[PDB]
Amino acid sequence: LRNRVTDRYFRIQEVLKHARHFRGRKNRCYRLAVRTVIRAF
Amino acid sequence: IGIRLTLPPPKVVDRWNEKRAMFGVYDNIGILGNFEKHPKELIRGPIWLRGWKGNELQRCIRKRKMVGSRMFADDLHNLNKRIRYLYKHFNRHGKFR
Amino acid sequence: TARGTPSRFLASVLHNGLGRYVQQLQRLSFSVSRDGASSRGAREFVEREVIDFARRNPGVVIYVNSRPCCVPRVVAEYLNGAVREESIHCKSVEEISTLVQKLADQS
Amino acid sequence: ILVCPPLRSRAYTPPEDLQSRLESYVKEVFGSSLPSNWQDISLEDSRLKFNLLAHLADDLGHVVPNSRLHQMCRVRDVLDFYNVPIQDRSKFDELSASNLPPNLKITWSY
Amino acid sequence: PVRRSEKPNWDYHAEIQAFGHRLQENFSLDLLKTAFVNSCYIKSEEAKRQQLKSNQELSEQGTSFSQTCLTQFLEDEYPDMPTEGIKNLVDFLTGEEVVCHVARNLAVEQLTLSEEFPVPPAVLQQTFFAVIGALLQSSGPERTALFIRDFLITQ
Amino acid sequence: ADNFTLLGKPLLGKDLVRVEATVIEKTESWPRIIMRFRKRKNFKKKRIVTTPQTVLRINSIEIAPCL
Repeated sequence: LRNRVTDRYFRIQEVLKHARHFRGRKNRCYRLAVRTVIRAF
Repeated sequence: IGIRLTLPPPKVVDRWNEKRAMFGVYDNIGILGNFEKHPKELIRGPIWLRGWKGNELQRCIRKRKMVGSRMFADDLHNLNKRIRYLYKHFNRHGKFR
Repeated sequence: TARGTPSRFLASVLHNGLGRYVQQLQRLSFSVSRDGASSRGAREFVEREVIDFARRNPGVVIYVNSRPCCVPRVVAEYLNGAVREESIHCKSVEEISTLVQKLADQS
Repeated sequence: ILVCPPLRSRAYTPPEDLQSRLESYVKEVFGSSLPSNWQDISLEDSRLKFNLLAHLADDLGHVVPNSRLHQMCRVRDVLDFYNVPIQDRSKFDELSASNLPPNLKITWSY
Repeated sequence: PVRRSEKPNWDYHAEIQAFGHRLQENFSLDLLKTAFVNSCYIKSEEAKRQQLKSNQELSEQGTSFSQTCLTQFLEDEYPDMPTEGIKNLVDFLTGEEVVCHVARNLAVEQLTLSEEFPVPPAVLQQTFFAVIGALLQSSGPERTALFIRDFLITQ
Repeated sequence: ADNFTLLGKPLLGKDLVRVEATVIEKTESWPRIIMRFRKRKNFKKKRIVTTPQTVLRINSIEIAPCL
């Protein structure tokens, strides 16, 4: 299993720090959050 | 959480081993030794890959042709199946014709 | 996004420019490495441009620390207690000069 | 057992009477009968070139490198090379010896 | 919170020179050092040596010039305010909050030699007025009056 | 000012009024998001800008008798 991804936490943290002040599961679940940060921008 | 909570053990590397200090030596043996010797036969490895590159299908055909006789039964069956599949894919599938 | 970020009003530090202008940059700390290919441009900046900058800004103290590091950095400390750390990793001398003059012009 | 003499520095100031020591040295190697333009005597003879450059290196403590041995075609080029000054100093010392303003401080953590 | 002296990148003489140069005043170096060193620092270092000149003259000179100078500016700009109000406006400008705010944003606190961090407000006020007295001794009444005008009328 | 004002047509005289300002800051704005998105077409673009900015302090406004 060579060449695995190791900074996926930091990518998710970028999207979630833009999603932090939301309401519901969209401030912490990456899928629902990334579908809303796009609309915010 | 797929990330380490502690630092990994330090990977110390010695740049001056036997192998690292003497990598590449004798690689000009043909052009510096009256062409008695070839780098292709300096290469050490499997007997069916010494001075020969090939793609995957050609590698499988060469392996079956060269060491297929002294090969294990299920390994030979797997190699025959792989050759059949690679023939079908390379000759029948793809974007460019 | 404005709604997810802090905000403030337009202001000066101590009514700056009324009686006199005081440069709000106080200190510049340059962490540079001797053998870093990342620190090559910072090394050229220390060789050529930091002396002229220090002469042009006598109110700013410039410390240069040559120590083994992978990412060369600059810390700008401002009179109201402000700290701004920037990476000068793999930047050329003109980009580093632009960044340092930007830090001098900032409050 | 053989003792190592200590490592020499590369700092070289050209001596003031470099012309006269070169006159002397070219008189012992190339002979007494000078061409009037002693600048343009060739160094195509490798034995005479070795004698001159070895005498100059042994006396002055500075040797021409192998990257410049082919460039030293004439004693004028040799004089130019020995007139060029080179300096050996750590560059922390160079930056300190440069006239630092009193608000610029350099630390050397090496 | 740890003072900028114990924070790593620091040199006191360079900070003093840059303080004078960024304030654009031709300070005397020894006068500024005596204006920054306090008596509590002397007592603490005496105890530490068990295990020189204070601010007081410079502080009183700077305080007295600050009172007289600010009173003169206020009663020249506003001749119709009486003595109680002029005095109280001078007390507001030389008060604890204004002087400590000005000293903190002019980095007097970083250069102040004291015993406790953060610097107590009375200590900071005394050090600021000692800086004023050092400027009065170094440059002259008109220049330090311009300094007072700037850094207190702006408040 | 109080009790009177002057109106230019469209600009007042330089002998009549001066404004004096002081460049006191040269900074940059907070990062601005420029984001494009069109649905069902895989259209998604993101850009960050920092516009330069200059803070001026208006020191004095002076008028002269020229009317």
